[PDB]
Amino acid sequence: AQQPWVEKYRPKNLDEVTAQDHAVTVLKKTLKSANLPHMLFYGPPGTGKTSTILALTKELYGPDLMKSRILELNASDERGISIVREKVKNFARLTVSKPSKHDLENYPCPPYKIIILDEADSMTADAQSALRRTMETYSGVTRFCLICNYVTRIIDPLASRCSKFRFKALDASNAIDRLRFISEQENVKCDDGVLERILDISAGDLRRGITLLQSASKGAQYLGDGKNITSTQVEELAGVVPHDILIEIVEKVKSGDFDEIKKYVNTFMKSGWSAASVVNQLHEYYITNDNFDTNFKNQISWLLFTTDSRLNNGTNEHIQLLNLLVKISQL
Amino acid sequence: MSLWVDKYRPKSLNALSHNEELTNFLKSLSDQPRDLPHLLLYGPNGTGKKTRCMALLESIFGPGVYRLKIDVRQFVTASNRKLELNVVSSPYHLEITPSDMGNNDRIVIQELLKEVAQMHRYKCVIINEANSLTKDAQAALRRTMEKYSKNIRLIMVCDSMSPIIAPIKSRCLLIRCPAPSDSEISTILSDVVTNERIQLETKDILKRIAQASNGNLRVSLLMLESMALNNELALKSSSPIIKPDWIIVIHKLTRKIVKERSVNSLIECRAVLYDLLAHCIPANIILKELTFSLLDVETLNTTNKSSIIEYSSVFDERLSLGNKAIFHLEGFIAKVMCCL
Amino acid sequence: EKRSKENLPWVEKYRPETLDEVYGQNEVITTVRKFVDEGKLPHLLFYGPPGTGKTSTIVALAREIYGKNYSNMVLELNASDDRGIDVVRNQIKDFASTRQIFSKGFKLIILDEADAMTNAAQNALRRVIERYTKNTRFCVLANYAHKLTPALLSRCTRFRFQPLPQEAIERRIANVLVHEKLKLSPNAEKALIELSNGDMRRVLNVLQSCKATLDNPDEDEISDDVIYECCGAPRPSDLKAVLKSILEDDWGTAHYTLNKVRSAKGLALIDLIEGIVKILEDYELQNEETRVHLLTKLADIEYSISKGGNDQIQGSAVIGAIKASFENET
Amino acid sequence: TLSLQLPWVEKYRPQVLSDIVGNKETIDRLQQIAKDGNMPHMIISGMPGIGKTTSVHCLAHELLGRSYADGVLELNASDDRGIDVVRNQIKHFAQKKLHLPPGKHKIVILDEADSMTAGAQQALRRTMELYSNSTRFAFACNQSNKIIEPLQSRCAILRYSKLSDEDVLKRLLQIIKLEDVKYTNDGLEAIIFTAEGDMRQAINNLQSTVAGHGLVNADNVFKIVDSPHPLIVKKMLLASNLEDSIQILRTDLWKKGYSSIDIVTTSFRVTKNLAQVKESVRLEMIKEIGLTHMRILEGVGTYLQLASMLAKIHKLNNKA
Amino acid sequence: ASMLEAKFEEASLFKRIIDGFKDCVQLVNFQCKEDGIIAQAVDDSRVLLVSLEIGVEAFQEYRCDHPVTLGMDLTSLSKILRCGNNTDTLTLIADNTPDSIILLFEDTKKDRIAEYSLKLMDIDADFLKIEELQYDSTLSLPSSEFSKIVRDLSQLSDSINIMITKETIKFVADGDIGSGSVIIKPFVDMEHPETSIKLEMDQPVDLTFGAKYLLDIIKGSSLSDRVGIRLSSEAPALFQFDLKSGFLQFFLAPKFND
Amino acid sequence: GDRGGVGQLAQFCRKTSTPLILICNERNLPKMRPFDRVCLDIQFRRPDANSIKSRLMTIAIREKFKLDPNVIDRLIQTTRGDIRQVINLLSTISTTTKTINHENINEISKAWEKNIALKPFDIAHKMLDGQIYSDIGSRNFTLNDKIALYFDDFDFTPLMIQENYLSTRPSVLKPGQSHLEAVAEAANCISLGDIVEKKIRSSEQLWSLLPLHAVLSSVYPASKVAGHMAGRINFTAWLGQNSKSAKYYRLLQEIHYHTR
DNA sequence: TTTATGTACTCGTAGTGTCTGC
DNA sequence: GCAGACACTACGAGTACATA
Ligand SMILES: Nc1ncnc2c1ncn2[C@@H]1O[C@H](COP(=O)(O)OP(=O)(O)OP(O)(O)=S)[C@@H](O)[C@H]1O
Ligand SMILES: Nc1ncnc2c1ncn2[C@@H]1O[C@H](COP(=O)(O)OP(=O)(O)OP(O)(O)=S)[C@@H](O)[C@H]1O
Ligand SMILES: Nc1ncnc2c1ncn2[C@@H]1O[C@H](COP(=O)(O)OP(=O)(O)OP(O)(O)=S)[C@@H](O)[C@H]1O
Ligand SMILES: Nc1ncnc2c1ncn2[C@@H]1O[C@H](COP(=O)(O)OP(=O)(O)O)[C@@H](O)[C@H]1O
Ligand SMILES: [Mg+2]
Ligand SMILES: [Mg+2]
Ligand SMILES: [Mg+2]
Repeated sequence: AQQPWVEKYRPKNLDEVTAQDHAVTVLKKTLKSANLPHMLFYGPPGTGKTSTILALTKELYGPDLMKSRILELNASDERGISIVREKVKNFARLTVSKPSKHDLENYPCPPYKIIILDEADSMTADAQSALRRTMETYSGVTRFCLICNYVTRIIDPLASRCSKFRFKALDASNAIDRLRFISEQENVKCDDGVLERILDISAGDLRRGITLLQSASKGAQYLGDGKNITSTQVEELAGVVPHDILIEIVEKVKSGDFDEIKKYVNTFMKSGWSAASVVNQLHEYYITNDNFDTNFKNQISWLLFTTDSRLNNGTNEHIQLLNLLVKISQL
Repeated sequence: MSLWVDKYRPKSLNALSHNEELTNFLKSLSDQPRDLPHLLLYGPNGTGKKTRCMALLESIFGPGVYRLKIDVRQFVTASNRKLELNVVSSPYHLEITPSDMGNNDRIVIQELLKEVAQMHRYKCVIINEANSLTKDAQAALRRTMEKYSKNIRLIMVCDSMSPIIAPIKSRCLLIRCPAPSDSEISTILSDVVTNERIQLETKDILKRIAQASNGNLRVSLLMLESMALNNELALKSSSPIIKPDWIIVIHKLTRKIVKERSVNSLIECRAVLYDLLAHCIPANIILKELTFSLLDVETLNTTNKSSIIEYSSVFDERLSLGNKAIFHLEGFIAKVMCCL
Repeated sequence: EKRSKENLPWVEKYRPETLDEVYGQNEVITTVRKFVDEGKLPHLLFYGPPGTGKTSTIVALAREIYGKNYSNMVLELNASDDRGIDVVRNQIKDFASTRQIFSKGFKLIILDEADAMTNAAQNALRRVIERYTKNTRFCVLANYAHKLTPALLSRCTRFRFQPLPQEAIERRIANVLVHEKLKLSPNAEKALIELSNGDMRRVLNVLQSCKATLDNPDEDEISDDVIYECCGAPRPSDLKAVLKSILEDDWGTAHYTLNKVRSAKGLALIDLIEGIVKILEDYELQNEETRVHLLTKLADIEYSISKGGNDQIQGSAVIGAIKASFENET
Repeated sequence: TLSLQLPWVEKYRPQVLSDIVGNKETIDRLQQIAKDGNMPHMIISGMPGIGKTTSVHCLAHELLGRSYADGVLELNASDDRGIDVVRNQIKHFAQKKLHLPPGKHKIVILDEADSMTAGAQQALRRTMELYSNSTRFAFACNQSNKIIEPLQSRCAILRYSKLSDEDVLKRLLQIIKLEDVKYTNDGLEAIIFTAEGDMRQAINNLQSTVAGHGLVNADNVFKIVDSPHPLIVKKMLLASNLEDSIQILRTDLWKKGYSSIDIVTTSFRVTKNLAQVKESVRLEMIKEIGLTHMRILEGVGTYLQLASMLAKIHKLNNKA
Repeated sequence: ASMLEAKFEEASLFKRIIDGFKDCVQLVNFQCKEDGIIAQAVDDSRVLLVSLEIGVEAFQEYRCDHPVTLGMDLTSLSKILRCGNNTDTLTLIADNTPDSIILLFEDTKKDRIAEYSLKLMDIDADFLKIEELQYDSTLSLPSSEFSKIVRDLSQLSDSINIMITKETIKFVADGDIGSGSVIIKPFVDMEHPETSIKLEMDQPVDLTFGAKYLLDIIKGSSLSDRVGIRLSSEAPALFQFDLKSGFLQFFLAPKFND
Repeated sequence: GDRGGVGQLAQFCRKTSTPLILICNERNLPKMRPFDRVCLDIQFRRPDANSIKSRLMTIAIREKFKLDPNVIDRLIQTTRGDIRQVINLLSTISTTTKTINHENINEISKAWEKNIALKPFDIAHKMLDGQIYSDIGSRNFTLNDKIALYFDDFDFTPLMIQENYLSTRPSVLKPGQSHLEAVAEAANCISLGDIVEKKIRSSEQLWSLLPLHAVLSSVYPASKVAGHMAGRINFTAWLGQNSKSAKYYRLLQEIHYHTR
């Protein structure tokens, strides 16, 4: 169609949701009954929380009753204490919509309406406290479904009431079938290890893997040579630092000479590499290597962890990378 | 316009000969406009990311994308605080920047994307300086860009994309734009000087511009214009390198910190820092430049350099987690002078 | 509600409707029963962790005091409802002032989750408590006692709801299986106790999800495999193997073992770290500095994990922290 | 629905100024004002539960035995204490013509005047300055810092103090003589220790213990009311030998269902009010506890954060 | 065919009943059966109760096959009622397991039929029947006089003390700015029987009531021209406003005395 | 404030045909700004002890209560020259004990201390004193007292500490610790308290961290640089430079809108 | 020119409804 | 009867404080 492969290949029913077998099985067995509890979907980005909840919505009701028995609130609309106190409570107090005869024939419409709350971690503490008793009281007629990437932002009473379904990160073992299906359906030729490299580059981020595969396919179409994708092409598109530059970085680090390291870091920052990938590759090169003793790895794990934690909070990549390389050099 | 940086600008992917692989990738994206994912161009500042974005837009939509119209819009915030931000609109796309107050940009980005989302088939949106968005604004932008895809597309421009949150980086196709090499800067400056009229005799001055710019095309062009008007359109092989006044005062502060370590020097440094912050330079770049000027002093020993870079990292984290932007720099300077 | 019961979650399908059915809390329930039977009912203040049974206890108490029409005979004001000082000055005021409309007895006001109120509201409420206490009683439920004005704590009698012990959760589980005609294993029961952490709501949720996991709800039992698969929790054997590999074997083998354990069933790093912390508490450590290093480094690790980031670097940081802390002669 | 007995808090509420036991000089001054009659404007302040509003009510009753229902105005936060209502009601009361005895004046009692708005206090200043030979104000607030400076300028500040254990013991024995109950001296000492100067807390604990068991013994008292969390937190912080503090936490705060936020805030208050250790160590400990408080408030509430806070505190204590 | 079909003659009627207790009650429910559309709701402060019953006589054509519960928000319902003219005829239309009702505003004078739908609500308040039948004093006075008395006594104070004596009805409203005492004696007006006041005294009654809720009671004085107060100690007051087929009786809890 | 009558009073001062007299307390309010020079600036001060002494001698003669000529200085200095509270104090003391001497003067002082909220200069002046952080000073002036001192003016105190935390000659230096090291230690905690202030004033609005901000911004940074001062307390200069920076920003976005 | 939600207060405002008298 | 004149509840906008 006229959509990106991420939106084009979004799962429709709960069967297409690769991996996440526990949550999908629980939801599919709950579909026959009407004992759907308050859910708390959480996990890394791209794992498939929104896809799962949309598939469950389509399966329970059907494309007719979705607009009438589903209320969703994202960060695109305000989610302060007042809106939760008024709009959410008003929707919860309302009686369920009237199913049509066709829906009663074909779909198992339950006697409740689902209130999806995407990015519930971005709510304030007061809004969640207001949501607690609304969730507990009118639960006979409505079901809440919080979706958030961080459980810690959610207060503990909501974590107590809401049944938690952790969404596992998708890797080369869990989501290889989905990428194989996408490649075979879109007629994309690739090597044996291309899809494994794609899933390894992403960290539980199958959407990013789909985008990388689509970009590689677009590049192959532009070249028009009819050649299978190689691992080097996907490596270069993904922003993955080539191994020769990493070897040069390690050689500079081992030799000390702070000024030389500083000049090479300035040139490296000119090259435009993202510091997160560089730190990840430094970890994968240093920890897995067998030329370093226990003390060196013990110190360098903490050094890399501190650099990663500091890079998570914004900051300038140049200074963080330079400091990391200086501390590793002094080891 | 009288400036040579803006009117010497490529208008299409064919005119762009800076990077063959990046241009080939952009052409690959532009071959099929029907299936175009959301873009996010990242890299060092001043390499011409917006030039690539506009060239790609012309390669996709067609001509007229440079016919920018300055449309003004009104916004409603808490209490009586009214903010007026003008949107730099255009046919076939739209440009938006977080030029408003930093704490309240969520509502603006929210209602702009909601309004444009209503009405080839899609209308692109370019967000310049995207690393400056508050984390709540990006969280709001996430679902806004995910829900509407057939109608809106986002080409999100940012340098040093670390402050961008994880989901936004997940749903955005990432494109890397490396900085210009010395040869590329020299070639571009040679093209400019050949098209214009400057009495130039040695190629060494152009390479000195390339070295002094640190891979910054815009700064190199501004330097060329400045000392071209200064030298009466006749560059000299021994022409002194002109630097921005901010660089000069940062270097002066560095020499002051190095040569003397006293509390009176500290209060003078406080006055200078307040002046620089009032001169509208972001505190992150001030700290980076001060740290990189301190490390370039040959008098300092290696242990002092390591301590300086460690404290610089710590106070950069504090600056990213702060709102005063002067307390952290003062603390960093105090720690540096204590180390020295 | 709609379509009666059996379409409700097990969290609220099993709600204590009698003070006898509230397990775990023995001193509190017995003292409250003696209070109401003797006739003296002071201003109650229920404090404890979520899931202990505070609002269940007060609802059962109101039902026992009044009867089947307790819903309109009491004034329950939640944080979901507006509880500004206007509400305190008007609704609480005239509910405490007026006589009962359906009976002759006293008025019970249940300020559920009262910790989420403005200090001005609590200040206005303290005089209402002190004035109409002759024939109207206030009950305050608070998860956090630090959000309450010290005067408001002074007026009310302190009652603490302790975390639920093993026996109460075992008995409630047994009753749930009796009503649901479902079978369980003693090892799975112990796993449920360990996953409870003093929260019966978690146990009910896990039991519902585990029954949903089973292909056949009848002629089947829930072992440890079902519990750990449905909850997505690390098994004790996996945690012990990971800790042994970290403490004994070298970096490459320990890293490979941790990666294999994580990728076998998609184990989250945070749950593995909590299991490691729980196991390391039983360890006897001669050096005090080892304890300090372990606690500080690990705490930084979960803080960074909660802020998000890369999981490989954080796992390597966990391995390095444990090895470096145990390196200084245990 | 069963009836309820009147709680001992107001079943034995004092009605005469000689009944209240506390600051002897303050009560003697109140009795002198009672005998004389010329009551000045007063601002009574002190800790909660130490008998502030009861003294004001008893003084007003003694001064206006026959005209209490007519010439005494009682307002509090439960009333609409705003600029319009304060203006209208207080000006109607201060100009009302009531023929009191020659030494008796109208008394306008404002319970808990700390939470009263600034503009209302500004209006009260002008009202006090106009009408002072007919009406006399009387405030009763927990803290006098909220009241503006001119109001304290035109009033007579009279501060209460926390009762000693002897006075609480005397009142407890008086009530025990009033109503028959079997008690043990250990139980009374436990009740006094739990009260910490709060007489109302002591009365509530005594009533709860009597209703729950019937004998005021140490075990019964400790069953009805637990040990206060500031004391156990202070024991946790002061104790060295990190493992001991860790097990004290895990035994008396975690398994007893105390929230992490409560533990951290109590630790902050204890280390702020601590006096055994020097200033610098208190400042560092506050810094570390505040870092842990920031982590807890951000959402990361676990046992390991509290254990790490204790570990950092102990590393500080052993001077690295 | 819709299972609930209730037709109103002079559609200003239902607007008058709705405005009778729109202010005091925010959430009601209508147990529609074959006998008529009854209702019963309790305020947020649990002080004042509003029972209601509309017989089949008030409806031009009433047909309710099964018992229906219609939990409603009174503000939106009153807004919907205000969306019409008294000349028009109102009709309540509800189907099986209703999600909303259909309100029709039809008139043969000019074809301008307007169809409004109001979303229902799950109040889930089972309440209970009235278990008060014996009262000491049973008095009926004109609604205008009682509303006037309550109006001019609510300004003085917040508590209105209604005292009953041998052929003497006394309202005392002592307050901060003064006092009040309205004494009205029974008399039978032969010329205007609707303006007569009747008294039936068994045991002396001395009850005080809140001013705001009593004003909410008298807000329904436009519904009927006469109100019958039935006071009794240890029993809520019963202010009953008669209708053409049913009644709108209120239950108010007297304030405590100490 | 805005539309609160102050502009109307400014207009009245501009145009009145009758004398206009205003009475207030102090002028450092930002609300009180529009009366900078449009109105006359007569100011009253604390009355001298001699006139008050003569007045109170007359009062003692009239009310036949004993008043020593030497306790009156302490009575005045406790009340900070507030004559009305002085007369009220003598009245309420003479109600039950009309004779005052050296025996009861300490009790009267400790019971009727005025306890004024300190002026923003005075919080910094008291907080930068090295006497309060000594072993004797800590006992007399406890840590809770310092927290209350910060909370007196919690808006301006964190800045007012910062502009002059390095213009003081130190007296609490640890052996072997230089003045610059103490200044760096104070600056580190100023930077740390900046983050707490940002987190307080954010979307979450976690206002229970104010006692943390007290220690992290005023107590600890002043605990390392205490002692006698090089100069008089300097007003918060961050406000004016923040205003100038905001104007420079507005100019830059203005010329950025114009240049496109 | 600063913070940045939620709460409470205060004000003037515009409709809204009820009583007088041309 | 209609148009005003009133008092009335209600809505909008702005200042102020936020831990003892
Ligand atoms: N388990 C899965 N099976 C199949 N496709 C998946 C799965 N998880 C993610 N995807 C793909 O990822 C895209 C949808 O991702 P989402 O469902 O939005 O992930 P997510 O949980 O919403 O992450 P967020 O909300 O952005 S943090 C589609 O292209 C899907 O095909
Ligand atoms: N002692 C108990 N005996 C039986 N079931 C219990 C007990 N405590 C909790 N539960 C269960 O836990 C469910 C929810 O607990 P509630 O008592 O309703 O809430 P809570 O325990 O007060 O926690 P919060 O603070 O209100 S979220 C109840 O519906 C019961 O099924
Ligand atoms: N000195 C006293 N002698 C006898 N009983 C006292 C005394 N002080 C307090 N009480 C008892 O404490 C209760 C009255 O406390 P209150 O005076 O109402 O507390 P308070 O002083 O007003 O403090 P707050 O701010 O209102 S909580 C009654 O039960 C009294 O019997
Ligand atoms: N291929 C190219 N040839 C010549 N000049 C180029 C080329 N690409 C970029 N530039 C220069 O880059 C400048 C624009 O940079 P800009 O887009 O503002 O950088 P940024 O996007 O980082 O702000 C123009 O002045 C233009 O001369
Ligand atoms: Mg999602
Ligand atoms: Mg509860
Ligand atoms: Mg009081």
